Amino acid sequence: MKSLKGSRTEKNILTAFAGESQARNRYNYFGGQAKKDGFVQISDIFAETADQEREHAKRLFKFLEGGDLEIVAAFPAGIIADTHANLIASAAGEHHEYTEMYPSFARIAREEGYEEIARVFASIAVAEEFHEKRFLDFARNIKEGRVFLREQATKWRCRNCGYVHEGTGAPELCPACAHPKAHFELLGINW
Amino acid sequence: MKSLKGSRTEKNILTAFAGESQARNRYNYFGGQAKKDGFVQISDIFAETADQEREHAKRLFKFLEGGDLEIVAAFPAGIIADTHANLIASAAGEHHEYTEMYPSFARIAREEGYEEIARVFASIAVAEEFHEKRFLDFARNIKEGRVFLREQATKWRCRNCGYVHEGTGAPELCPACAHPKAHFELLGINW
Ligand SMILES: [Fe+3]
Ligand SMILES: [Fe+3]
Ligand SMILES: [Fe+3]
Ligand SMILES: [Fe+3]
Ligand SMILES: [Zn+2]
Ligand SMILES: [Zn+2]
Repeated sequence: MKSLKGSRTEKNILTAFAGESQARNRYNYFGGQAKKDGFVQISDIFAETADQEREHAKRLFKFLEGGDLEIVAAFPAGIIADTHANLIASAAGEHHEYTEMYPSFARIAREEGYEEIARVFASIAVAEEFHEKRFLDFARNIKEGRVFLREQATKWRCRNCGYVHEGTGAPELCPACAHPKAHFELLGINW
Repeated sequence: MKSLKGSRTEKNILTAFAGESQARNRYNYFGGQAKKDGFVQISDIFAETADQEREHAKRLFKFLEGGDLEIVAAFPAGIIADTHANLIASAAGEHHEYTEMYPSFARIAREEGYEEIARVFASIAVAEEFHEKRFLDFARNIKEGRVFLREQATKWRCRNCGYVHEGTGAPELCPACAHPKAHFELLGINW
């Protein structure tokens, strides 16, 4: 470290901040479309990813010490589509970020004496890979019609009321809260 | 209207989207700092303004029909300070936006045959003026020490539990929910 002011890293941070800020918005918009599309678990993961982008941007933004600063950079100009498409566009952009943008940025940060920032750019990359992974599995189940249907009987959980259900597919309506299949997910345990 | 692709308006929308996306983040960060600073009513108004920026950005973003698109533009590189400073930086940026950026953008939109977009840029400007107004009155009370103290006895409301209190100043603790003065605001009626 030292001072960012005038460095290339300084513009890289702002550019990342600008792209991650926009990603938060798009993921929130993508989450609202997934809810409309009937994918509540996917809606909440967009919303979760949005929130996690907010936190990536926050860490970066706190690096800056400065005033206004001009950046040249390209950004998706649109667009909000169907959920599958939203998930793939999201995946693609996460992809460029972790395979391209952040590795470079990291490099230069490193290569300007900003190794902490360097670490942070690499660390966010990790998150972005998982984000990608996640978006892709979900796109694939949507593609393979396996969101609400699996080939062996398994357990599904109602996200709305916690009702658990044994079967190959989620129910068309929660016996407990009477919410529709959209609220069902594969029951998972991570503790 | 017609098609945005290649227009100057197209880059203006993305640039606005990019600046408004960043504003959402900064206002959310500014809201978290106001909560820490002991200004809960001001925290929630940052959060409210953040949310309203999300909605300005959403309307704009929905205009785009496109792919990647390069923009040159300047953005605050930082910073998160004390609440007063956050409120003034916010005011300044809202100021530039409604007096400068959006009037121009509107003009060109107009002047490219995009009059609906034109209307939207002018309409957002209105919101941004109120946003400014709001931030400025709050900065002024913080400046004049009148956040939690007024010169005549008046009524204060606990934002946490609704408890209402008659006095020149808010109480140091809510008699009802036992939360601190930070949660108090001037009682208001807008219905
Ligand atoms: Fe990500
Ligand atoms: Fe249920
Ligand atoms: Fe505003
Ligand atoms: Fe109270
Ligand atoms: Zn991110
Ligand atoms: Zn706005």
